Amino acid sequence: SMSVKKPKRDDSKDLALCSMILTEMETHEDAWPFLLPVNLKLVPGYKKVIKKPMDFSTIREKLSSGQYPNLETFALDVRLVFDNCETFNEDDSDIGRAGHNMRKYFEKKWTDTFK
Repeated sequence: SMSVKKPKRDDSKDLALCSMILTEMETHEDAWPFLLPVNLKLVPGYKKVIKKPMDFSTIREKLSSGQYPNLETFALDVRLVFDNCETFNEDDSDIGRAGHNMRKYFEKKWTDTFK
């Protein structure tokens, strides 16, 4: 509360560390469904169904331009990519499997880096 704070965590490396996680996600062999925004002109249903599209290139641009105020907002966008994937793609499909794989990959890096 006012004048009552937990000891100050060092957040000075967070930006660099999120960048490194994102590079690792970008270079994973199963990243291909997520590298670029879904083409809303060429994929029927996507625009109407997926209310907040997100992809790795969009996260990179937001990260590089100071649009994440803290590491929780960064994690929310990464998770959005995989939540969108699950909404639109059957679990038993190459893309559906890719999204589960990538979500696991991310969550381990996230825990190991920050928990």
